[PDB]
Amino acid sequence: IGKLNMILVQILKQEWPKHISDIVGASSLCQNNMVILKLLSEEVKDSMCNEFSQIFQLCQFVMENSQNAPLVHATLETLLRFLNWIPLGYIFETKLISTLIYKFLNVPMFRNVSLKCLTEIAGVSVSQYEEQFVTLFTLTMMQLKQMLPLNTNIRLAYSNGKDDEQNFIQNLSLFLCTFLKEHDQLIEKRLNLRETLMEALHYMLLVSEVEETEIFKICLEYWNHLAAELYRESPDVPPRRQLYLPMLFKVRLLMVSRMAKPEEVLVVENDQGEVVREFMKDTDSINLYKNMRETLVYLTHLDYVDTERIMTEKLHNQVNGTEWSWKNLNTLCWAIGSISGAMHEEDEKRFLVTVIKDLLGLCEQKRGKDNKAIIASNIMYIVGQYPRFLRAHWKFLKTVVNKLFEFMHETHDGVQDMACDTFIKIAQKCRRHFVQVQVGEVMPFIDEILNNINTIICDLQPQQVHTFYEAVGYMIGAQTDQTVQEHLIEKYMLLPNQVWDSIIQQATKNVDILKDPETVKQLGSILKTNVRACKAVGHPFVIQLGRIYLDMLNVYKCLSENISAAIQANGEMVTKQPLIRSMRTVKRETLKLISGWVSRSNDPQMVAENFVPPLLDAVLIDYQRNVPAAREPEVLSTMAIIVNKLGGHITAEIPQIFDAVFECTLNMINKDFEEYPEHRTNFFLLLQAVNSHCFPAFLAIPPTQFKLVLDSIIWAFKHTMRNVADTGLQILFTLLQNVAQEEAAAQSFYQTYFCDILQHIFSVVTDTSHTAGLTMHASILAYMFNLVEEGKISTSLNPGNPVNNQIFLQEYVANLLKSAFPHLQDAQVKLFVTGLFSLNQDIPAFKEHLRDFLVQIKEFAGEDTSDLFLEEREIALRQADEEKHKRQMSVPGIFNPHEIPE
Repeated sequence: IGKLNMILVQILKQEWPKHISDIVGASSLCQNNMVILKLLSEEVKDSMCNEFSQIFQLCQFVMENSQNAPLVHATLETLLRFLNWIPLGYIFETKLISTLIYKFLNVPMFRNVSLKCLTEIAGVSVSQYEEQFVTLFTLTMMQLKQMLPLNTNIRLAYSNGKDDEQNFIQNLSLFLCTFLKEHDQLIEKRLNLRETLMEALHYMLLVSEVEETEIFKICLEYWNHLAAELYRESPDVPPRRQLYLPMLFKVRLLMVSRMAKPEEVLVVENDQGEVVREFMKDTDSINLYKNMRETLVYLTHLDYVDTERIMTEKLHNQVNGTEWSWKNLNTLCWAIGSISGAMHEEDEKRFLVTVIKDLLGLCEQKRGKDNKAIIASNIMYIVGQYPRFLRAHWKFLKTVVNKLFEFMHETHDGVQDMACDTFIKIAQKCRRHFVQVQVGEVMPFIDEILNNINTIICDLQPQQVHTFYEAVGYMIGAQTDQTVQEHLIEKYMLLPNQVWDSIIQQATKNVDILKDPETVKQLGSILKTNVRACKAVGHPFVIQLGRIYLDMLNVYKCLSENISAAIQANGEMVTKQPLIRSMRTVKRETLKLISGWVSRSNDPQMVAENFVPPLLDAVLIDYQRNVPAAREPEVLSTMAIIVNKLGGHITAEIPQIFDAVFECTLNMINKDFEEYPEHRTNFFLLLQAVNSHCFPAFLAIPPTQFKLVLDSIIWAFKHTMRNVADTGLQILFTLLQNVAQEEAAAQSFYQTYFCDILQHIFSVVTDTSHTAGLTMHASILAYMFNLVEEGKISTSLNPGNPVNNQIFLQEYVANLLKSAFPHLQDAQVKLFVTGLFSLNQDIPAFKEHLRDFLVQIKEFAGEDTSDLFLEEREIALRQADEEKHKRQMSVPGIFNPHEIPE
């Protein structure tokens, strides 16, 4: 009856660790006891682990003397669960390995469970018990060779085998992988065990051929581990490498054959037999590609010549049609592109010359349209990942760019997108080579591209047009000479400028044209193109922005008027219409363009003098008057960026910005979280920017608005979600630091808000709802305690009567703690508060003392304290990730050339 099992599980859930005794009474209920132990193991450091000796003894006794196969099986799983907790002496001394490796591992009924148990034992890493580990692997290999001989075709067996056989293959792969990852070096030192190690490697190779993804992942883990270990030994032949040389070439050949699809490839063959664009993706694919690239890079570093020979031979076979196939070409080209940094430059020159020549020759050979789509994708993937080769050879750069322009006219879904992406990759990495007169050219290549820009882009859709314009913009940013850079920019934005001028000329005589959907779409596209061009070029783009500034804001105002009129005359439902969304998109792109240029600018005086006033006039009032659904969140982000950049030059306009934007947005955020997420983020970014750079503004706004600001900050760090709470802590700490630098303002602020902030912070801390930010709470509390202790406050906090601030604040904190935790005794709280004050000058000690207090309170309350140490665990994880990243950065080729800073 499962009801009894569920009742037992519930009883175990009732803090069993705090309070195996049942199985001590074990005597056909033995299988029931085993199932109960399995459930307990699922429910579950050193939780009286010595008591697990009872479980092991029962398991041994049942295993040795019981003939009931189901009972033995259930005991086998029960033992499998507890091998990680039973003391190592029992497993490594009580004849455990021998009994199941002999009696059960050969029996088909227990083969899977027995192998799984052996896998768990092999995973235990211990300095001693070396002889036991050696016996385990030497004995297991011989036993499994009898049933699964090395000559068996594991690929076919798994393909046609039943579930049991597939499970056995998976278990064998896991066992070999884990043991070798843990104890391979022990076997290598035994001279007589060379053949057994060779047989294990052979087994790993054969299993790798299995098509199923999980088995290949298991094998790839071990291959990556081995490749990493060999490479780190020595980036004569070293000892360990000399032992693995015969098998390395087979592993390399297998790895090249089965390479996974990179993310940069947007066109993939569909299993129906046709080539279609990529429309499905899985997080597992990225991890698989990362692991395969890492392993292949390590193997390439171990031997350049073999890798080059293998790839050249495969490519040559592809060219002559001996083994022509889409899958083979795809895998080979992905492998070639995935080692883009491993080889030295000198050898990379030859390899890439041959590869590019062969691929270009092959492109003109095949005739099918689908064939050119597959071939073209590989061509534009290889070249995209080898900017170093292109920068050195002008002819190949010219040829590849021309070929990309040719592919831009292909009438296929993914080829055009890949061509634009690869053009961005090439231009962004080879800037200076386009704006210079090369050896064999009469004028810079940028001039050729610009003069024929109309013909190149005729077949591209708007997104691809924007991508191409960004790519070309990256090329103009490298023209150092401003006198020529301005001419390049003027010729660069000629077509969008013509369309914009035509639209504005039409509007000037009949404003109704702005309501035509086609005109709105055209304006949106032009604004998107300008945004991308500004993102690429950078500061020198001001010439275009200054050209289209006033007209852009006039269009913004007209669109705002039209949308407001529509919403007013037909309600808030109209915001869902297509035309209204297009108009809002136009407004959004205007704001994004302004924000981008301002963030890239470096002349605050000119920006404040020329650009800010019209923007404020056009934007501020419209945001205030619009209904909550029609308010654009990008206004807050733009204002935050302008405040961050201009700093003191805009502090005089902060009162206007808050009067128009502040209170309206606050009422929109606090009522309910999910209503307006983006508005919240932008609003807090703007508030943080103002607090950091233009603090004196807070003294200019009326005191009621400052009260609202403080209420918003308080609501920020009392929120449930973490990130908004962290932002609130940061803003509050910065505000406390800033206010202390002004004499009268400091006294007024302390007298008005000092106690409330302490009360709120203590309420947050005691409730233990934001343990992630305990460090910030400690920092703020220490800061305020230092302020009071040093006498920086010249007026009594208590308004009833003058009194020393120290005594009053200590009593106040004691009262706060007593109310939060009524069971506390007076002396305990008094001592805690007395000790806390003395540590206000040492933030780590303050934090540790506060955490100790909370820990003891929780332990008395009987609540888990794990969450109270979240910061340390997060720091440990971050440090581990940083160390892993640092280690990889030292190995060329693991990171794409587009990921390494340059």
